[PDB]
Amino acid sequence: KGSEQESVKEFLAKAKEDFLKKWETPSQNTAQLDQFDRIKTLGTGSFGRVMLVKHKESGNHYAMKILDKQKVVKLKQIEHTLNEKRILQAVNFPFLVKLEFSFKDNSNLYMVMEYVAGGEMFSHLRRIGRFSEPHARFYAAQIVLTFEYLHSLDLIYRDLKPENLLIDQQGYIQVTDFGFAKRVKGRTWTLCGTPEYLAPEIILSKGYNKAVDWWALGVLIYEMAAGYPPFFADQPIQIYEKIVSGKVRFPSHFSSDLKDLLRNLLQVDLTKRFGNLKNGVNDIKNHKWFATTDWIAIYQRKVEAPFIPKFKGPGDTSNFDDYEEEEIRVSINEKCGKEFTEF
Amino acid sequence: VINRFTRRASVCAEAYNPDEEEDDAIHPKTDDQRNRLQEACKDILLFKNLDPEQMSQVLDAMFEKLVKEGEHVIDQGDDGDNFYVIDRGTFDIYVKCDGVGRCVGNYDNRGSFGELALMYNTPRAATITATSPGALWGLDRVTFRRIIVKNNAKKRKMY
Ligand SMILES: Nc1ncnc2c1ncn2[C@@H]1O[C@H](COP(=O)(O)OP(=O)(O)NP(=O)(O)O)[C@@H](O)[C@H]1O
Ligand SMILES: [Mn+2]
Repeated sequence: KGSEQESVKEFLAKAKEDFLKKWETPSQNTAQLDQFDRIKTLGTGSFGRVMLVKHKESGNHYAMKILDKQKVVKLKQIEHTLNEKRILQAVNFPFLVKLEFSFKDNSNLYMVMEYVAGGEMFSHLRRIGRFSEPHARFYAAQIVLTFEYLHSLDLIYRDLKPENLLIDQQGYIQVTDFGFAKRVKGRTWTLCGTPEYLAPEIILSKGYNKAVDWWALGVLIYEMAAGYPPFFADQPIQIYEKIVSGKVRFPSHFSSDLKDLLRNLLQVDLTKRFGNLKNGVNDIKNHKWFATTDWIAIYQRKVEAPFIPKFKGPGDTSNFDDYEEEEIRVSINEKCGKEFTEF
Repeated sequence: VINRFTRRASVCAEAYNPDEEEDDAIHPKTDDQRNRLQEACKDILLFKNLDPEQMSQVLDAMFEKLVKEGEHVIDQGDDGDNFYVIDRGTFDIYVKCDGVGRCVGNYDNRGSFGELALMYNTPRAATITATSPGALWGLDRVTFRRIIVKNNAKKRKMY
């Protein structure tokens, strides 16, 4: 079995031709603010927040990420911002969250994503303590296939962590937050991500590639299976010291194959890290730990999730913590409009 | 085992990719004071991994910051993009926060802060008012990143 169960060469050929196409030709102002009821703030970011919303005329719920152009501009992370929109609206994958439309006004940038009432894997992982290798592996096979997808288009997600992983109505992952998603020809530099997930090549300004997403994979699988992240401490600097040192310990319950597959994923020498060798992602699909995985089924979502969140009906905002609702008003004066003309 | 949990935010530095020109062609060594940095840095992360080449070019990148007294080098809340180092003088530490705003430390002709702004921008963790007159050493994040990045792009990799 392994990487020979599913034949994916022709698929990634069309997928690439379909992505180059949508990327070069987006869509602008496909909606309006005054068309959505700001139900509740699902999550707060750095430049804004994602609020649950309901279209007045459709009565439909969506997740709305809001971004303060000025702040974006203020912080100079204006490029990723545009990339997040354009790249997201350009991809299609079973485990990739979908965008419905977008638009802008005098103060903000609006991205309207489908709503995933399931919540962040983080909410459940933290509540359930830690998952069984089976359960953890189930989510992993999904990232491995999305990373394969995304990377073949020459894209780097750059931000894997439980927090950005939505569990939908069937128990499947919906990757959200394309804030660091960038297209890469050979390598990139921007130091970015989430502390406990940053690879050693990013922390030290060493130029990196699609191999930092694979490193994040080894961390994710770890935190899912162990309960806590492999590298943790009070000071993030205390975290970066450890990531760099690279030394890690494994829960005594961690099976022997999980320990083998993480030693190759959390490999400091990127010319030795799994997913970045000659056979690429296949080494991962043929690792002993992924011995019981049915890739074709996994892809078609034809496998019963080991866990499905409690789901009531339309608008259920319980799987999500609560957040300080802080009203948002547009403006009579446009700010930094020429610096977002693409949106 | 372990602990310390709670939803984690995303860190992000400014966008950057060299490939441009590389013009250019160094502050006053102060020599005696020089040893102070090369010693107060042998503990810093982004410094410990550096090459002597990168180290050298890095010491000079740091400018000289002056402050009399009742002065505030770093206000708790500020974005800040500079890494500082006490050279002379005395400074107190007001962790002004939690609800109130007490005091919590004393820096004196030793001790450095802001190591976390050399990587990306982030909220200053505490106000550091000067009990000086004293002289500090600062280093811009940008000034720093360019030094390291420009140097690492030259390195040949295995594709
Ligand atoms: N499609 C979605 N459906 C439901 N909830 C969502 C969706 N997209 C985002 N969220 C939630 O909103 C939170 C914040 O969105 P996010 O895009 O991650 O903010 P951010 O600006 O990227 N901040 P950060 O994640 O730290 O970089 C997420 O962690 C989810 O809980
Ligand atoms: Mn983000």
